[PDB]
Amino acid sequence: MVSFMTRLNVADNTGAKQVGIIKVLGSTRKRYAFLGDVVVVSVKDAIPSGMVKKGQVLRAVIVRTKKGQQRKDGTHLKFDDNACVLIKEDKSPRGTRIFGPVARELRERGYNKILSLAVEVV
Amino acid sequence: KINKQALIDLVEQKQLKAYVPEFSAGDEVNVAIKLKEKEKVRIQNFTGTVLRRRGKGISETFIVRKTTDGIPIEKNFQIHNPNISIELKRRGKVRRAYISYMRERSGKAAKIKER
Amino acid sequence: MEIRGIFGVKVGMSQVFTTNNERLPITVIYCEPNQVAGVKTEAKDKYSATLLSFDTVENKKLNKPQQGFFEKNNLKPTKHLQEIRNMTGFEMGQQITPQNLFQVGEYVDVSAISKGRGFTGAIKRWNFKIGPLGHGAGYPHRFQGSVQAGRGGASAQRVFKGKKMSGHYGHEKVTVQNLRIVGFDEANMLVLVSGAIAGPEGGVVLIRTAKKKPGVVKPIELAVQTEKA
Amino acid sequence: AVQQRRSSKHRRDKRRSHDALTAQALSVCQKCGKKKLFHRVCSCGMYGDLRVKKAY
Amino acid sequence: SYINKPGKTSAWRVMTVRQQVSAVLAYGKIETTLKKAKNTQKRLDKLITLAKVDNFNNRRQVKKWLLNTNLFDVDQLMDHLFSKVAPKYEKTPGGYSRVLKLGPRRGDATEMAILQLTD
RNA sequence: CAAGGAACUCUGCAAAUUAACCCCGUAAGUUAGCGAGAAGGGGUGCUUAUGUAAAAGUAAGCCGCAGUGAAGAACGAGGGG
RNA sequence: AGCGAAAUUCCUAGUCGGGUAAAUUCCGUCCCGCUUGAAUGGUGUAACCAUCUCUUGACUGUCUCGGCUAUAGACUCGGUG
RNA sequence: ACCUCGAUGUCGACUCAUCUCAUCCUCGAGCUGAAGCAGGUUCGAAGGGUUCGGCUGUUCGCCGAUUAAAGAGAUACGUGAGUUGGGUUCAAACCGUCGUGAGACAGGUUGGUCCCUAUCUAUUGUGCCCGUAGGAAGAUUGAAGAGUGUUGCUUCUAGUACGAGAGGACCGAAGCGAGGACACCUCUUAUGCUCCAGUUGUAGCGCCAGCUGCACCGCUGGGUAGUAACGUGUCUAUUAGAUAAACGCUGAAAGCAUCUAAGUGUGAAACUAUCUCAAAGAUUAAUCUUCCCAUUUCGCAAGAAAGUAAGAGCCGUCAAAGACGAUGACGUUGAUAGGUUACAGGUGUAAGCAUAGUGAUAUGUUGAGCUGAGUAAUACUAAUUGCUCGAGGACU
Repeated sequence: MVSFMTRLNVADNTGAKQVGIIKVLGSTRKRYAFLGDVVVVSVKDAIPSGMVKKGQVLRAVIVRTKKGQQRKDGTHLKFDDNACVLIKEDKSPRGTRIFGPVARELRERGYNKILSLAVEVV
Repeated sequence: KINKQALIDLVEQKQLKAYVPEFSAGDEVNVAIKLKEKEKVRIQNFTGTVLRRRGKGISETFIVRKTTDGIPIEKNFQIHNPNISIELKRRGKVRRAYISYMRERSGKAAKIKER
Repeated sequence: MEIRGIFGVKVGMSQVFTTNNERLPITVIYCEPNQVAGVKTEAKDKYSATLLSFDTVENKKLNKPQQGFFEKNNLKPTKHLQEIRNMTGFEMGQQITPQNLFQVGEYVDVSAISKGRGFTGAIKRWNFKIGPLGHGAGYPHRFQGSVQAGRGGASAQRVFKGKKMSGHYGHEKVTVQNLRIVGFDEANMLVLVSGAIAGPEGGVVLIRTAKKKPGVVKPIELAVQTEKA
Repeated sequence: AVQQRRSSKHRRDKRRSHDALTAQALSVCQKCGKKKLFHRVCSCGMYGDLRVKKAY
Repeated sequence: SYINKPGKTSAWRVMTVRQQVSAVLAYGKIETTLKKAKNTQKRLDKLITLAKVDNFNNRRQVKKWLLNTNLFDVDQLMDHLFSKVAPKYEKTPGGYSRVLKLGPRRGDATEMAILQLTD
């Protein structure tokens, strides 16, 4: 249940804490976001000593949802937070350390560089 | 002819497991999933504690929650679903068959065990 | 072409576990070998179809005109009689096994009468959206919107025919395609189908051959239990 | 909103045509001479023909 | 809406149900609106079913479903019930009471009906 | 009422958020009176005992999912006119 | 003198920096200021306003996205109207 | 300077959208100063769709981000007998100016009351009488239309053609989709107020325990059937015909040549179908099947009088129905509803007993206890020892 301007966390080795969704890609009025989706984000909370600064428009992939989502198998993985990683306009991220396991519900979408550094592949 | 609705259970007698390990919401367990990678069905041991156990025959599922990398993660698992191996290491003592507060009352991860 | 038809009653709706780690929600439809009551012919009736009789009742109770016809035809008393086109591959007064009509894994379509929702709202009948309730925007919030198109004797002057408005919802014989056949039960004449069957429990449900993917037949494997102590 | 023009006697009578009522029900009670309507008690202290109350 | 009648919500209906089952246990016949008898029949049958056993736990359970009258007290009604009415209906599987449709009420022409019971 | 959380909107209208008691801590400005319940945190239960004219408080044990367990209880900060 | 896009500035949404991912609103500034201006008073000005406006932590069905439980109606029945 | 000023209420914001094309994308075709790609260009082309956020009361407009695109008009600058008045255009007050003065500003500034019990037509659903020609019951053809005709990304072919180099397709196939609509509540949620559990005080049940009235259902955690989506399944494809533009063959006038004149074709997200709805009041009154019978005997033309052997209605139980109506089932040989019994399932070790602890409390009794709607058997109860209409075929 993530949408535009949903202030969401980041759990990767960067200098930011909270960012905001600006557009979830897809058909007009997506208005929903779940694991594996690629979104455009505006930085709203970042330390001045980080790799990126506040207000920079960048590309992120959400990896945690407090609501969770349903696997095709029927095993609904539910988190307690909403976090995302930041990518450098490709299938590779920009952080250098992942804090917490990453599920397999988004492995089929690609982005294998993120899952290779994941704490655990759920 | 008149319907019985017991036939609903009757048609389900072909995808049942006879191990039937009974547990409670608040049990210290590990559920291992036999998940194919591409080849290599690997055994992912999902340890944790039970939160809810409710359903109707085949629809009986459960929720198992643990903390990994300082992140509390909870997942639903279906009992009758294959590739599911359940083990219980300590039978807890819970006053109710559901613990919603445990989602937030993560303190005192060890629970009182039944006698 | 030659689309076959079978009848049943929605006696349940549950989930059935399939291979490749997929859960398939499954509706349960109890069926019974139907009896042929009429055979329309391309020559005799300018079209070939089958008036199938189903929902058998006791010989004690039936419409005496219809029951007298049934005895005259030497058939058995059933409650309902309905026609199906292109299903003209058998004879009069014959019990039909679903096995002879469809496969256990192919694709079909299902017609059913929708559940009665009574006096519904246009917000739910047409699935519309209501704006903000803040700033004290008056008492009425659930209405049909603006019915004004034009006024005066020059532009529209009226409400036009074919306007989305509320009323009785449900009780409509509709059809939904592309529902997987999953399970058979010849011991008790019952079927296990994918999807969500329209209408409540106990209603009459017709199942026909898929209209646009008839030749497409891919079976669904059963997730056998790894049960081993 | 309000009525613009007054109606007519014939038109209002045609409208009121649906205000007419239909016939009631009437059953027969044997022991107590009375035509009581169906699925009702009898004033002679009975329901149908089964005595259950006082004769009132 | 603003200040108006408080209504006759389900709590009031069930309170009247307790009142009326107490009354019918006191007398054995109650004349009132049919619809209320239709709802209270199930609860009355359940109370009769619980009245056969006469166990202190069941006494405590039924304690929550009586009231105080002038003909008898709650204890008096309970002991009279458990003494004589309990073995009276121990041979039939339900249907201990019958509702018979009376004539319409004078006031609002409400369909009157009498709940009664006998062996 | 699952999640987001002013993004709807002329504008947090409204609603929600805060409350009552005890214990810490509370700044700028200040004309010394205020600001101050500032900003912010912890506890309020049961039984025994220590305790007093009465308490308050404290020690031990007792758990509930939660103990002004129901009730009624300021949301706050900054800038500008 | 003082102040000076101000309750005043048409141009104007003036420029500039902050604000804001993005702000015809906001904050200070730039002084040729259509038509500012010193008791038909001018500037700082403590506190305060059921004063107005902007931002902010929390906060929520305002919204995202609507739905259900009970009633009083809306419907039915009898009386009245 | 007009039918209208004894009254046609507006700017905007939310809702409802519709139609059209001077088409924006998706569809197709042609030319190029069209190597490819990306294009420009002209037309046929209206089926679907064409964003979000900040500011302005501002529609508009500016800026940022995003898709293939963020097209344009009209419907009283549509849309209060659908909501709001933010501005606007009552007095009230100030600032700058003007009039000396009441005051005014096509200046700003602050707030500053939007009435309605639906008569009719149209319009969305559902009934009553009649018709449909002896009466009754089913099954239809289809007369007529209506809904619906969105679409992106990735991969392969293939870095292939092309291109020299960078660069980089066309055709087709597969997968992933999103959005909206349809369907259901089994997977996730909530709700579920006569369901369960823990829990607070107060007033009482004489007292302890246990209880009920009140406190949003007292609070809290849930939850049976059900309800809804935020839960999960389908759908957008494919194809025939007439085809528009367009591309054509033969072929004259015009001995050449020419898609047109005769003949012979291809080819569009549009159209007639195939997907779905629905149906003879389709008076255009249709078709097929089934049942009932002609109880001696009349009238201005035949049954005055026995009005069915068939069915329906009145009344009750009800639900898969359901504002009422009406739908469907059952009506004593009846499982239709309720109750009994048992079970599923939910809540969660009941009360009380015993042991331990001074008391709280811990353990066994006990997964016990309870459970509105889920399931089954059960006539135990209610559906009656009931009434009405109801046939001789009017005529070719």
